[PDB]
Order: sequence, then structure tokens, then C-alpha cells
Amino acid sequence: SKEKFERTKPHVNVGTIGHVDHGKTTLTAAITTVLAKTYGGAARAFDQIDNAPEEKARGITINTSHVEYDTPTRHYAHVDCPGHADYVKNMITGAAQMDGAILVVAATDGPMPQTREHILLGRQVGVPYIIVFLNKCDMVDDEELLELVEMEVRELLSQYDFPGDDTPIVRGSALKALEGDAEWEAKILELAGFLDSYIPEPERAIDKPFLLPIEDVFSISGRGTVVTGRVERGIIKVGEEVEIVGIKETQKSTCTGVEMFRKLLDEGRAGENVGVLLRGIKREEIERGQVLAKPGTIKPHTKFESEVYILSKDEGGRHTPFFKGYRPQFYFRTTDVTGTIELPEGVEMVMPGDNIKMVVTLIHPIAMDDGLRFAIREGGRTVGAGVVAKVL
Amino acid sequence: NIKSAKKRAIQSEKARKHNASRRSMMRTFIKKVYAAIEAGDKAAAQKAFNEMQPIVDRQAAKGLIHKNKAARHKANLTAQINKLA
Amino acid sequence: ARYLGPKLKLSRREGTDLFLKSGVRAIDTKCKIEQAPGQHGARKPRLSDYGVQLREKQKVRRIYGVLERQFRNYYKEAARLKGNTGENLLALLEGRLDNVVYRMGFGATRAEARQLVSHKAIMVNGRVVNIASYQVSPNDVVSIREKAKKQSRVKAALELAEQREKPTWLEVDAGKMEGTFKRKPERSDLSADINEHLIVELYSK
Amino acid sequence: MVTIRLARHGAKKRPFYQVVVADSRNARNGRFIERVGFFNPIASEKEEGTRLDLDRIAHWVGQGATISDRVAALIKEVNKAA
Amino acid sequence: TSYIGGEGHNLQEHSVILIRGGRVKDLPGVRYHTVRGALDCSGVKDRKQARSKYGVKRPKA
RNA sequence: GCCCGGAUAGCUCAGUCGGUAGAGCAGGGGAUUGAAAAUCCCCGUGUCCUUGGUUCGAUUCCGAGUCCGGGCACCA
RNA sequence: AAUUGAAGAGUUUGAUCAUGGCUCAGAUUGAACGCUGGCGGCAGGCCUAACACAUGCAAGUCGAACGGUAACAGGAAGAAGCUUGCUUCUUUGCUGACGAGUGGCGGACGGGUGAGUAAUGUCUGGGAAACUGCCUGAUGGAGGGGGAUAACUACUGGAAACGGUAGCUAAUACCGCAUAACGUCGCAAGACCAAAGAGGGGGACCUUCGGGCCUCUUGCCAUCGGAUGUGCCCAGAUGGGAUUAGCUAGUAGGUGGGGUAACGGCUCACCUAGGCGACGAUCCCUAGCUGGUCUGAGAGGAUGACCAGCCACACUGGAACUGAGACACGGUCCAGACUCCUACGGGAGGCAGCAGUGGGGAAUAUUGCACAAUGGGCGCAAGCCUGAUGCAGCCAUGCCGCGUGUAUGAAGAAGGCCUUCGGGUUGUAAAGUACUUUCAGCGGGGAGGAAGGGAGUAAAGUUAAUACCUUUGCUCAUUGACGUUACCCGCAGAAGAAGCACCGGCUAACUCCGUGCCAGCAGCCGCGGUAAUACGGAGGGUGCAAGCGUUAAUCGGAAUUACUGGGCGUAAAGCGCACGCAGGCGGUUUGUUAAGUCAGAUGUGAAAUCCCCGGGCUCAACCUGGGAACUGCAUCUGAUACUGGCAA
Ligand SMILES: Nc1nc2c(ncn2[C@@H]2O[C@H](COP(=O)(O)OP(=O)(O)CP(=O)(O)O)[C@@H](O)[C@H]2O)c(=O)[nH]1
Ligand SMILES: *C(=O)[C@@H](N)Cc1ccccc1
Repeated sequence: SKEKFERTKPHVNVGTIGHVDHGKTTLTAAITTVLAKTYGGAARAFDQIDNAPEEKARGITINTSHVEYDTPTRHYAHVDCPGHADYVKNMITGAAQMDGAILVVAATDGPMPQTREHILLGRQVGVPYIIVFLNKCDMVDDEELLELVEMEVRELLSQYDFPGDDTPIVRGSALKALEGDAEWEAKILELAGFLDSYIPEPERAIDKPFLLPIEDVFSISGRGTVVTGRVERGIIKVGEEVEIVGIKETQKSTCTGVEMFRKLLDEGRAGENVGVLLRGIKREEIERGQVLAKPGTIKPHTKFESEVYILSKDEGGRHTPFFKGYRPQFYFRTTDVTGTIELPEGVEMVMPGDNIKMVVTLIHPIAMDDGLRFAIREGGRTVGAGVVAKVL
Repeated sequence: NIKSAKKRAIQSEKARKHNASRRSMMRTFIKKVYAAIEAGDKAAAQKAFNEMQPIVDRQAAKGLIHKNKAARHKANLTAQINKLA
Repeated sequence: ARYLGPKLKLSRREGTDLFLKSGVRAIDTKCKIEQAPGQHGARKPRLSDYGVQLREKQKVRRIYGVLERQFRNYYKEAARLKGNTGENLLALLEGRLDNVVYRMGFGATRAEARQLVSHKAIMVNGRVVNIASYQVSPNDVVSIREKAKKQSRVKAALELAEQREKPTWLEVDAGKMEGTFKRKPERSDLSADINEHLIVELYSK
Repeated sequence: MVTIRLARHGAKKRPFYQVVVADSRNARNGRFIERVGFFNPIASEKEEGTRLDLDRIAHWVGQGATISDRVAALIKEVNKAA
Repeated sequence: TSYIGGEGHNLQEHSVILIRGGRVKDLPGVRYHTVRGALDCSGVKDRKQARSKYGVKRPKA
């Protein structure tokens, strides 16, 4: 196929993040409706994004929805994600593409224990830019309620390695904005304008050896295995054989096709959210969390040097100290693997809020980076946030 | 199926109605003689045979009949009436 | 395809002087002949009927450097050709290109000559040939391509050939490194100490 | 319609054409009445490369066997005067 | 039923395996063998001889 | 991507609504014997899948990961 | 020149010879699996679910049949601004060309799969009651008119699909009339039956200035042929089951009518009551058939994937139309199942075409390039179309070749293992030294497949013609997917390239250590019980080699289905015995016949493959010329000893 894509406009891996019942799905339909008058037309509705029949009664994003829009400035791609605890992993792996993103704050909700870590995940997952939209604007007659919470909001950004005080904070109501109210509609038009500004053009690494984080695989009728996710490093042309390397029994696969939201792209570059057809690869010999690497470029590792911060119980994380043998799940941008904690001599009991240093033997191999940003999570709340030191 | 030569359908289906019309007037003149045989009309059938002799022959030339069927009619039908004649 | 292994160990199990390491040191001497094919090569072998045939086949193959699948094809050909089955086998194994180069003297050992054949050096009828499995037809001549003529290996080796038999069915000019092939190889003119009588019987079963 | 055409046998990159008489409603190597000669296109300069049994060809030309262009040109290759 | 060749197999209730022909002659009722090194029935642990069968790879070191 | 059951000494399971883990079938170690059956003298051999928390103390209370089985989703 | 071709061993027993099974030693495959893996060449690549399928493409073509021009580019009338001929632009089918439409041809070939089928098929040899578009030969014709119709308009149903009504016009579309013969009918006389014109070039004539006229090309129509393709009949042959023995009622034949291109129960009306059946019918189970492939000394056995002929199906069941040809893969209509769209009234759909997808599964490829070659289609031609085909990519799947180096070298080292700790072994092996560079890798050159066609010109034909058109030369620009080609050259450094099984006997090849009827091995015999060459590891050796092993499967061995080529007193096996139909065989003399028999020749036995002798890929595999062979069958001419036939 549908309209072979043109390499015209600059792009930013944008998206939506936040917390349950803030209106992220409904507002995303309004954004594509506000920009429908500007250039072309998307207007991907509430049903268009919570596509699953269970997702309409459940009403939450139990599985992410990606819709692209295009300003009359440059090209973009919007990634809707959840803000709910048990379904936060859909957001976690989807978080890594966001160079810039959107945070949603309803006037009757403000900051949440999930809202707190969604921001923590950001820099640890590789998202250093976050635009904040105080939604549910028409909820109280107290404009100053939005003002005092925003003070806590900029501080929420402030406390977790983000100079969130200079972030543009527009206030609107997306219920009325999508229903056609021209008053609320102009607010989001002003927020999209800040994205052709403030959070700048990203340093795309298309001049490096090929690498692509596995977001998810599909089972397309008449095509087969379509591994999806924007390219991390370098450029890839249709016919460049590579090897799918990660946790399982790695093997060579020949890239025989790539497309962008069903827009035929010949030679893909690093960053564009595109799907990749894999030649002769079953929907068994694949996994979410592995990575598409150039032929024998990086062999994954298990044991590695690590510098890890244990969150304070005050910051809503790990609420008690622990022993050597603790088992959390380590997230390397798309990865979901349980790491075996091995803290060296000097320390044994690490209390909540400890700047400590230790190494981890991983249950299986995985694409390691000596400076790989990664958040340590235990089911329930973000317990850790660190980075990899060196491969051993 | 959508084929460029789907005309061959409408080219022949239209040609069918043209072909069935001529093949019918052929066989009516054939049964015209037999009615005379069912009445024993030795000369009426003769005229009726002389009536369709060119009719059975013109259809033989138009690609409809392979002229042998047209021949067997002229063969046996005469043999039907001159036997009674 | 080539054995590329210990080229004197073969002479110990076979117990025969096969000239694998003919070269400079004429008589090998550094092999402790007949009594050390391996670690327990001090025992006395009874060598049964299947053993004598299989050892007879391995005697010939180790000489010409031909592997089983290729050698079986020669037995396949030796059967369909006119004459004597085991003798047509030696008619084929002798007409080999690298075998002729050894017989012409270009190269000390057989394996060395094969390398002269393998590297576009040896040329027959003015047509450069690399396949050592080339079959030499009667009334042919063999030489060396000018770019690889008399370069430290062909010279010394040709002098060594004068310290041997110097076969009948062929003769080299040896002044311009120019060989000349004549009539087909005869059973009498060849080895005559290795036997093919037991070889014909080996593939028979 | 009978025809005198090539058949294309041989191997990959080394064609060997069989000038043969067959029915036009057959394959390139289908049912043929009788073969009359052959034509090796890459037999440039060597012992033998082409033969056309012109008498038996004349038996079919009299019948009306349509000769193909590639075959027709080769009758002019084996000229009565050359 | 099939005999499981090798020293130290790792099967369980379901565990998908592979079968090849051949009886064992001493276990009355067995006519097949399992292929160690095929599907879910992994290879034998640390064998340095005759590893074509039993599916053990060449030593890394 | 999500929702349940099995993950309890070799095998099969009882035991919980906090209170220092069992049974059955197993097989086995010593005396005789060429060696055993047989008989005598003695027997649990456990990471309760792993890891951690609510504490005087967790199989058991609540989670999370992995594996196995069984159901639904999603379709560049 | 053309079958030069055959091996056994283990195991019942205290021991032997037998009989008699079981198993191994070889080859081979449309193979899968494990380990491993350097290259090239050539072949092969869904045997399971004939399971369901997204998207692209797989069959179009002709303006030299015709009405048209909706496009595009020149041209013409005009218009427009201004550099008044520089641009702009409405008309204008007037040319080149070309959507949509009528019409002709093709769509029935090619390509795919093997479900069905035990005879409606195939192989083989004959036969007669047949037709045959396109091609080709010969003889003749090829006159004169008419009525509609799509395209196109106007209106309009409907979501879409698809249409509905009235006018408009053509044709090589259709239809009479004339005209007919070696055509059909008939014994004949007599009776009756056809059609289409286009395009090019042109002196003179003739112009209502569209053209008629002269002439060439090509097509149209008729009859008889030939060639080819197809249809049909008959004989033989063409799986296993008798624990399937009787079967059939358009069934067997006849008479008459009809029907097919062709004969006929092919179909009916009536009559006769047969026909098939132990030399296997009916019914059951399985299966595409054949040339061939594998094995085999041969005879045979198994099998028939690739390649080639035939047959059969085209989502399932069924039917007919058009047409030369189909009861039609990318056609029609009906019904059913399954999918998709829907405005829910109703429609669209068929990968057993190439690719590709999900699933099934031990398991099998890319949603590649090109019409350059060969062939097919249409057309005057140029060309246009062609998932045919030609090539490329993928996989060691197989077959063949090459390479991972050569020579030299004794501290006869180190380290390992054994040990009579003397020493041996690894082992000229390594290192060290002197050399070489194949293939890879990098940097440059470079054949062959390409024949033609076009343009132009010249000459020979043709004709009124120096024109047109056909043929034979000549000149020029060239037409290649493969292709960063085959091959050649040059550069570099021992440089990137050795595994795998087995080692008790069978069967080639050994010890030590660790485990002690445990763990485990195994194709048979069988090993393991505290000193294992059979277990696991180590060293050593053996075999094969970019392959090695394991499994499955056929043949071999297996003279364990014995035709070639076995047995039956006790090893398995003589009906309990007798009479006897069918069936098999038959003493001896003569004659005659010549079916069985032999000799010869003829027709045929498709090509390929098998085999023999050569040629070409550096070699081989492979490709390929000629030949032999195709062991057979039918006829014809003889011989007629042997058998059978008739007679004495
Ligand atoms: N008053 C008001 N209500 C609003 C506004 N925007 C949305 N709502 C409603 O809030 C609800 C949550 O919608 P949803 O879009 O699923 O939220 P989410 O933020 O994606 C949640 P998850 O975290 O699971 O992805 C719906 O009822 C939506 O109609 C707003 O601006 N104002
Ligand atoms: C198909 O739209 C891809 N190019 C983009 C995408 C879709 C879904 C999930 C991840 C990537």
C-alpha cells in the first residue's frame, strides 16, 4: 503493498506513556483527528486502538497499539502504551523506541506509584525526553489544582535524572477535543508544535553495523514471519542476510522484505518503526527480547560487570533489604530475563536506597552492551535502576 | 474468472441463440416429412422433402452440420418415402 | 582427496618400500622398518584371507595416491575394457598424468610431481592441465609452462631420476624439460612386485 | 501443422539443437515424427558440428513442413554451392 | 515403546522426542530407539568417543 | 501478549487456612554362596521448582521468573 | 567391435554330519537424522493433507477486417500574448499510432498433480465403418443486393455485481437470390447446395475530383488428394484374494425406426433365450500404464522419482454450449461445502500454473532476472505476449573432479600413554630450513553462445513500369538475462580449508586406567559377578574422506518358492484306497498337411537410456555422432526330420 513509502520527512520515535484511566487511548484518537486538518488524515478512533474485543470491555491497553501521524513539518509514529501494573511489560519493551514521548496527567489523578516508575523506566530504558499533557482539564473549577500538582510533576521529572522544569506543559480536555470542540482541539495542536521544537532531531546511528530490537513477531497471511521494531543501528536493504541472535539457538535469516505500517520501504535505516519479513523462519524459532544482528557482529553474554542502584522504600520500590540469591527480571530494552544476583565481598545485606556495585551471571545469553542502560524490575513495582559496566 | 478473453463467453453465448434458431428450423422441416409418413402421403412428403432438401443442405454449408448427418437425412428420408412410392 | 599424512608410516604397515619419501635420502632408514607400524607393531600378524586381499589393495592405492571412490571407478573401467581385468587396471593407473610426471622424472616423489601438475606448471601437448586424474593418450608429449620452468625444484629432481630405473614407454629430452609419451604401458615393464591378482578378487565379493 | 525445428537438448550453458520434424502442437522436445540431423551452435572450429540430411528434408518440404527461421538459415549454411 | 540409549537422559511426562528403528533384544517388547541429540531429548553428558550417535557436539575446547 | 492447573525425597501422593515435612511402593548396605533366591542384622536417602517478602517463626499467606500441559487472543 | 561372467561367514551340539530357519559382509535411493563441513561442475529437489489459500504474474494478439480516437505526439484552421510567428491555445480523426467495442485467430497446445480406474486405460501387432483449423499440391469459382447490432448518445435500476428501454452507424458479423461441378441424394433421369474482400505501387485514361481502371501481394469459397492429429474395432499381454461360485435382464443376438464424423444395444419398439464362468467370471483389496530405473552371473525379483509417450482429474457432484478439436486448469450454467464483500435485497471466489503462506509432517528451494537463444500464439511485417523455456539464488541430496601443500629434517625433544622404568611409542611426525601457489581473497584483462532483423544501396526476377513486391549479395549502427562471466594474467603469504566410524570373533585394526550383573554395549553370537582389547575415558592404530556414520526401503547373499536350479522311508512333506470326467502325455510302418518348429527376407519394435567404436567440455561426471541392441510381434517364401492334424 500500500503506497511505497517516501524518505521525505525527519522522524522522532514518539509515543504515549502514563497510568491507567488518564485517557491515553482516547486522546491519541483526538491527536490524529487534530492533525487530520493539518496534513492528510489518520483520526484512528478509540476502537481503532483498543482493537481487541476484550480491550473494549477491559478498556485498558493489555496489548499496545501503534498508529502513525504526520505534521506538515516532519514524519512521526505514535506508540500507545499502558500505565497499569500487571500489563506494564507491554509498555516496558514498547518504551525503548521513544526518543521523545507523551505523559498524561488527569486533574483528579496527578502522580501515581506507576506514574513515578514510568518516568524511572524512561532514562533506564533510553527515553531522556518526555512531553507532559495535563489531561482531564475540565474536571475541577480549580485551575490552581493543576498548578500545584504540576509543581510535583516537574519534581517527579526532577528527582529521576530529567531537567523536567523546562518541559512545555499544555492543559486540555481530550474527551471534548475528540468530540469536535474547537476550543480543546487547538491545545493538542500547540503540543504537536512543541515536538517540531523543544525535544530535537535524534542522532540516528544508520552509519553502524546493523542491529534491530525485536518488539514483536507477526504471522501475516501469505508472507509469514514479520519481525517488528524500529532499527537500532545502521541501514538494511531487502536481501541483506543476517543472523537472529539472542537467548535461544541463534541462526542466520535473510531479510527478504521490510515495510512501514504497510507502506513498502526498500532500504530501511536506523529508527523508522518498520516490520521485517524474515525468509524461512518459523513462529517457533523466534522470541520477543532477542535482536536482529549483522552476520557474527556480537555474540551475547551471561556474566557481566554491573553498577546498580536499589530504589528506596520511600521511592515506592523494594520495601525491605535482602540476601545474595535474589532473583529479579533484567530488561535490556526488549529483554525479559531473570538475573542471578552475585554481590562481591564488602556488602551482603542491601537495604532499600543503596548505591551498590555487583555482578550477575545471567540464566541465558543476551545482547550485552558495556554501558547498556537497564531497569531492574520485580513483579509489582520497579525495584531497581542501573547500567551494565563490562562483559566478562 | 476475470480474463481478457471473457468476451469468448459473450461472443459464443450470443452466437448460441443464433445457432439454436437455425438448428430448430432445420429439425422442424425434418419432422414435417415424418408427419406425412404417418399419413402415408407419398407425394405430399415428396414436396415436403423437396421443401427441406435445400434447408438440410444450406445448414450443412454453414458449419452447423458436418454434412454427413445432412446426407443421411437425404439418404434415409428419401428411402422412407420412395419405399412407400 | 590427497592423504596429506605421515608419508613413511604407510610404508611400515604395508611393509613395502614404496618410494613415498624417495627424495634426497635415498634409503629411508629412519622408520625402523617392518617392526613398528604403530605402538603394538611388534606382534606377529597371521593376516587372514580377507586380510591379504585388503592389504594388497592398500598397497597399490598408497603408491598412486588414489582414494577408494576414485579407485573403484577405475576397477569399474577395468572391467569394461578389452583384455585382462587386473592388467587393464594397471593400464589405467599407469596412464595417469601425475604418474607420468613421476615417470618422466619431474619431481622426486609422486606427491611432489602431483603439485607440479596441480599448479599449472605441467603442460601436455601445449595444453596446460591441472587435473592429476588426466588420462594420457598414446603419442603425446609433456612439458612445463615457461613461467614455471626450471625454478629450483624441477632441476634437482630431474637429476635424481638418473639414479633409478628410467622406464620404457616414455622418455624425456631433459634439456628443455621436454617429455615424450610413446606406446601404452606394459604389465612386464611396470612394477612386477605388487600384484593385482588379489585386487580383482576383492571387488568380486 | 508439421514443422521442422530445433529441439534444444544438451546441458546447461552448452546447448545442442536437434533439427527434427514434429507436430507444431507439441513441446520443444515432444512427440516428433523423425529426426533429420542436428546443429551444435558452439562447435565453432573443430571436427564436426552440423549435419542436415537434405534429401529427407526434401521429402517433408514437399509435404509442406514449415521450416523455422533458425533452421532455414542453416540450410543456407550448408549451401548447395558452399 | 522405545529404549532410551545413553547415560543420563533428561526426559519427563510429555517431553517430545524422536524415534529411529532398531530393537534391543533383551527388553521383550521394545523395537525402537530414541535419538539422543534430536528434539527435546537432549544429548548425553560429556562423552568424547562415538558422538555421531548420541548427539554430542565436538568439544568447544 | 494473557488466564488456570502440575512443579512435594526414585516413583505416587497425604499434610495448610502460620508452629522446626510424612506415608506407600521403591531400591539398598552388611553374614552365607562361584554369585544369587531364600533367611538374619539394619535402614529415608528431602534445595517441599527456584528466588524474595508480610515476622518470634512460611510446605502452607501474597507474589514474580522458568519449565510442562491446557485454553484465548494479536496479524507489516 | 557390441553380457570377460557367479566367493562366503556366524549361530542349535559334550562333539559330528545333515536339514533348516535367523543375522552380517555388497550395491543402491526423489531419502531423513547426528556430528562435521573448503571450492567448483553437473543433475535432483512435498514420495505426508488431491488439505485450505493473501498479493504479483502464468494468454494474448491483428488498424493489411470495420465503425471509431477517450488518450499521446506531429499536422491543419484559428487564436493568443509579445522576443507578431517567440510562445500560448480552441478546434481538427487530416497522418503516425491506440484505450474501449464489433469481428478473425488463439483460449482444446504448452504447464501441473496421480485422486480415480483391474478395463471404458496402457504396451504390442493388425483392421475399417471415420473426421481432420492451421500447412501444402492440382482443378474451377470468386456476381448482384438487403436487414439488424455493439461501440456511441438520452434516460434509468442497483451499495457493489450486473444491467434495462427507445433511437444511431460499419464490417472479411449475419441473411436470402443468381450461379454451380469429378459434391450430396438416387439405379438413373432428375433434385439441391457456396462465398469476402482488403493493402501497396502506378504510365495513360478516367475524376460526380470518395474513385473506377492496370498490376503485385494476401485472404475468401468448392471438390479430390497428400501429410498430420484424433476417434473406433479385434487378438495377446497387462496386481493379490476361491475363507468371493455362480453372474447378468438393454442383459446375448436378430428385425425395424432414430442417433454419431465413424460401426455398434449407442438408444428405443417387438421377438428369440441366450452370453460370460474353474484356460477364474462376478464381488473384495490395492494401484496411474509403458519406454525405462535399481539389483542380479543370468533367468528373474522389486519398481517405474527425474526424462519422454499415453491415460485421467482440474474445489465437490453434474450437465451442455461455442468450436475443426473440449463435454474445456486461469470458460458458461446448476447444486453442495468452504471463504470474502455487503447499504443485508444479493453477489465474488477456486495455486493438483510458477513463486509464496498456514497447517500436515522424518523431511524437500526464491513472493529472482530476461524475452538474448529454442519453441508456441497472432500479425504482411516490425513487433507485442509467453512463471513454456533460458539462466540466477537456496540445500553436501546425489554423482564427478580438485584442494587443505612439496622436499628436507634426529635434542631421534617436549608433553601424553605403555613399561621387563632397560626402553618403546607418538614419529620425518612437529619445530626448524629451502621451496610452490591450485582453489579461495584482492587488483586488471577477456572468448564463445548472435542466427537474424532494421536502415540504405546494388543486381537478378515481376510488370505498362527504371514503381511495388520476392530472392541473392554488400555497408553501417548494433540486439546478451547469465555477467562483479568460461578462460587468461598479476599480487600476496603456509597463509582460509580434516574430519567421522570402528578396533572380541564375523570384519581391517590395541593396550592401560576408571566402573564391578551397577552404569552401559548389541546386527547374530553375546560381553559386564573386582584384574573387560565387547562398558566409559586416554593413547595407539584401521577404514572412508568433504564426507563419515545411524535408520528406513528394494535386490543380492537366499539353490530359504529351486523355469534356468530343490524336495517328500525317519529331518517339513505321499491324498486311507480305488474307479474315473475335464486336463497333460503316448508304442510302431506309410502317406499327406505344415499349425507348433527352424532358416531367410519384409513390415515393425518412437527417441532417449543399457552396450560398442569416436568427438567436445583442461579431466571426469556430463553432452553428443554413427552403430549394435530392442531377446518381441505380424506377414511372405521354403525345409518338414520332431510334435500335433486327417486317412490307411
Ligand atoms: N472528563 C474527561 N474525561 C476524559 C478525558 N479523556 C478521556 N476521558 C475518559 O477516560 C477514560 C479512559 O480512557 P483510556 O483512553 O483507556 O486510558 P488510558 O490512559 O489509555 C489507560 P491504560 O493505562 O490501560 O492504557 C475513558 O472513559 C475516556 O472517555 C478528558 O479530557 N476529560
Ligand atoms: C508495521 O506497521 C510495522 N512497520 C510497525 C509496527 C507495527 C506493530 C508493532 C511494531 C511495529
